[PDB]
Amino acid sequence: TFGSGEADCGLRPLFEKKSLEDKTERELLESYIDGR
Amino acid sequence: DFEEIPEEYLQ
Amino acid sequence: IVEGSDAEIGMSPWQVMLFRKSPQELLCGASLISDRWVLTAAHCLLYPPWDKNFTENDLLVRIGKHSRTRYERNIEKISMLEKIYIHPRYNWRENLDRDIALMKLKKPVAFSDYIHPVCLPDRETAASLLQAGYKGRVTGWGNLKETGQPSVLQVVNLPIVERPVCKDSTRIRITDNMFCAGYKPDEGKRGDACEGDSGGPFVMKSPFNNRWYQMGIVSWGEGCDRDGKYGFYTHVFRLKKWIQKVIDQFGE
Ligand code: NA
Ligand SMILES: [Zn+2]
Ligand SMILES: [Zn+2]
Repeated sequence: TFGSGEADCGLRPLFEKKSLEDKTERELLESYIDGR
Repeated sequence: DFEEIPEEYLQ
Repeated sequence: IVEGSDAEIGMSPWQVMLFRKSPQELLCGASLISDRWVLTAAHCLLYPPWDKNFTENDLLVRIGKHSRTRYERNIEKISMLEKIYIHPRYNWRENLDRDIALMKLKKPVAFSDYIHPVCLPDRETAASLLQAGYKGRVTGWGNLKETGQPSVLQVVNLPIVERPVCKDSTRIRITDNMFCAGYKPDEGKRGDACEGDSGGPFVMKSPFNNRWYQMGIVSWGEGCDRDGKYGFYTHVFRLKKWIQKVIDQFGE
């Protein structure tokens, strides 16, 4: 809704919330000169 | 091409 | 989406579909930011050059979809609009500068595994993620080629392009309220948004707090995936105060 979202915004019930990655996110994180 | 949606959503 | 692949279930829970009642056709894409506000590109709703001017009553918002043409019983939710707000300085006469619009829904939607909003970036996050080379993702039920429609939601991850390179790719005035993304002809990678995707989100995953933020909106382009061209998006952070205002002036 506003800054940084809504509170429970941005975390997906079937991925982040379960600690599951979707097949191409790696690609993004790697482009930010790699994230861990 | 789309499928009919439940009349109630048009009204 | 040209040269993009099918998405997964629960991949883009914020992705919305704007439907027209009659004819019942896909119009544009949008995203959910709170349980009552959807965000899209203003030209999806108003474009005088082609006599487009939709109002509440002519649209429907389908959330939780995956398939394009089917009424996914028990998975998607359909809401009506209460109000549509366009940016008062949307420039349709020249370069779609400030291509942003807010839609208030009649009643709040409940979230699920398939419905969840996306976050809106704050100054620090914009500053750290809107850099050239960083890839972002775009989704939609748009055309698959310039000239061929998908059955499922498509995705594509594109790099952000250096403003000057964006600028030298066209004769249209790029403002600071727009950014462009895509691969250089030399990168031998393709992809782009196309007709049917406008209004949808461009999100990035924050490697600091694992959250997805919507950095842009599909706005315009010169064709779909032409080598040498890039797609332009609306800069959500630069128009965020606007967003705030109408939301804390007309609801939440
Ligand atoms: Na291109
Ligand atoms: Zn468009
Ligand atoms: Zn076009």
